Amino acid sequence: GSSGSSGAAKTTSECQECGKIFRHSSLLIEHQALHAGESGPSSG
Ligand SMILES: [Zn+2]
Repeated sequence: GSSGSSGAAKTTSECQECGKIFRHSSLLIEHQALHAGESGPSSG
């Protein structure tokens, strides 16, 4: 549960929607697409 929300002590392309770290943005770009559909938990 929201464990280690940092990665490897360095700015990475981690999905803030779920929390999946991706080497290069690209990887995350294709991953995010999967999300496109459901409604995210509006936090504010
Ligand atoms: Zn995601």
